[PDB]
Amino acid sequence: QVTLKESGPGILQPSQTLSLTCSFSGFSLSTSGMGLGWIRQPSGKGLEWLTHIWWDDIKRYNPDLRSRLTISKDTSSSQIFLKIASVDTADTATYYCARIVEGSYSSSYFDVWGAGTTVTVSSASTKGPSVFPLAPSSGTAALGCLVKDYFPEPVTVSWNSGALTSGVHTFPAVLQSSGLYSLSSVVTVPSSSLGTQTYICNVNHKPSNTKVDKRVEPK
Amino acid sequence: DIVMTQPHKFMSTSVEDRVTITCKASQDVIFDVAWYQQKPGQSPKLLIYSASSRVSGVPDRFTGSGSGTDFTFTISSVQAEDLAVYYCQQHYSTPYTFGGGTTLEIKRTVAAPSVFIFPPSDEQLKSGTASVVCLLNNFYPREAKYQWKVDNALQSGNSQESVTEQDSKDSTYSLSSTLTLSKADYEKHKVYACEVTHQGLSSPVTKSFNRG
Repeated sequence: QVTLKESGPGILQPSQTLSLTCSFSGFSLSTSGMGLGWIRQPSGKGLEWLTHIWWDDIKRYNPDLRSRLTISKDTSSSQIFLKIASVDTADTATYYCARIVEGSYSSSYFDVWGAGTTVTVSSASTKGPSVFPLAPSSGTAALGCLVKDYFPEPVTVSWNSGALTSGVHTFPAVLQSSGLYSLSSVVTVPSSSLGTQTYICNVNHKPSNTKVDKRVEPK
Repeated sequence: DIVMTQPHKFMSTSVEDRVTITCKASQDVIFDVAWYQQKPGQSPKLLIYSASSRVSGVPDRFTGSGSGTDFTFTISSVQAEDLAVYYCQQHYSTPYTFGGGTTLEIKRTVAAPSVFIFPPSDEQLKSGTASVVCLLNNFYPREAKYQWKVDNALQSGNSQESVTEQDSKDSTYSLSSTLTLSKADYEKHKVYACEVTHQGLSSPVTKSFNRG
């Protein structure tokens, strides 16, 4: 019945200080053999331990980042906190709060993990996407939408307002050197549909409160 | 400082099969190694610690073994929900370090990529940029090779790609590449081509267009 819930600021600019909070129930950070700490994961990458704090206030830190990390507990409200100073784009990641425990042989394994909070570090401004058609050429046809130059993640893409789902691939976004994301969403359809069926990609970019509905037709 | 190495980013299995994932430590870590499972969209989940001790409630088909620098993780009969990323971790000494992960994928009949090329739209060209898109659709296995050729000249450094997760219904992958040129550079050339090779392809497949 252990629960950990991370909260953070979502988006930051380079050189700002990231402050994260983890609220926990279902155990006391005061009982022995118990700790609480932070582990991050950049999108599509692996895991990096950052720091944890034990029930007796012993603090451990990743040495490559000790000069920027600070961890602290407040038992009085069942919470721990992480500061990461002067962030840069490399600190973009999902940040998980995780309970570390001590066993009789060994210890430093994490037996409960929170759902994570996502942090993007960027000097980019919030910006809805431009949506360009990927027009079916002239069996099976493919068409799609290039969803370009937006910030931040995520966008969602549906087709014909949710009616078209089979054959849809909405690809992971890539980060362009401009600092803006770009992604494509494609769908394969019967060629015999191209003159009669209407195809519209519905792009939702909640960070900018933007919806784009773009009809894709042969050229 | 201690490097955990999982030699395979991907491993292929079939349901009910037996699969073993390995993990090599750069230094002796006694037998202080954990194993985490991470399903897409969710957070990691501890399955095994101290090399061989299972977590309460974790299904008995999961097993771990090893000592020193060599550790293994075994699934007795891969169930469909076991398709996920698996990470080892040494918990012998700070700093605690994770392996690069191993993605467990499902084997299926070879399917060649369906290739499509998309010229840039007029709407985008009016704004100053040209994005050319190559799609490689519904293929298996995951390893596929593509090349951008502009006027039969190899393009390098001006395209980004991404790949979907293995499809949950037909177990295929798809790949999307965007080549991005200035409207100026786009106009300097005639034939835009994407050329694909793959285990399912007897001979390379090329899709191309002529600008305008």
